[PDB]
Amino acid sequence: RHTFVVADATLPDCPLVYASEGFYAMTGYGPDEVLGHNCRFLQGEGTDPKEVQKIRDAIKKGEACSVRLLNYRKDGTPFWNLLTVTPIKTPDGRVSKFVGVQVDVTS
Ligand SMILES: *[C@@]12=NC3=[C]C([C])=C([C])[C]=C3N([C][C]([O])[C]([O])[C]([O])[C]OP([O])([O])=O)C1=NC(=O)[N]C2=O
Repeated sequence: RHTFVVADATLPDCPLVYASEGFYAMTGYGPDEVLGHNCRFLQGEGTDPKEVQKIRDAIKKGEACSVRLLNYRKDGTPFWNLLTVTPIKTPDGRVSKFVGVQVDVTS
C-alpha cells in the first residue's frame, strides 16, 4: 500500500505536478491544493527537523533519500510517512524531476 508523486525539479522549489489517487485519498487534500505546491505542506508540529534536513540536503545534491516523517492530514490528524525520493536526470546529468513513494507506516 503506497502512493506516488512527481516533483518538477526544473522549478526552484520542487512543486508537485502529479499525484496518484492514493496520495489524495491518504492525505485528505485534493489536486486543487496539491498540484503546484511543495510537499512540505504535509508537515507540522511533530515533524522531526533533523529528518526534514536529510531530504532538503539530498534534493539539493540530487541524491536519493529515504526518511520517515510525521505528517498531517487535511483534518489535522497525524500519520507516519515513510518517504523515498528518487532523482531523475536527463542524459546531460541535470536533475529534471524528483519522484516520491510515500507509505503510511502507522500500522
Ligand atoms: C512529501 N513527499 C515528497 C515527494 C517528493 C518527490 C519530493 C521531492 C519532496 C517531498 N516532500 C518534502 C518537501 O518537498 C521538501 O523536500 C522537504 O521538506 C525538505 O525541504 P524543506 O525546504 O522543507 O526543508 C515530502 N514532504 C512531506 O512532508 N511529505 C511528503 O509526502
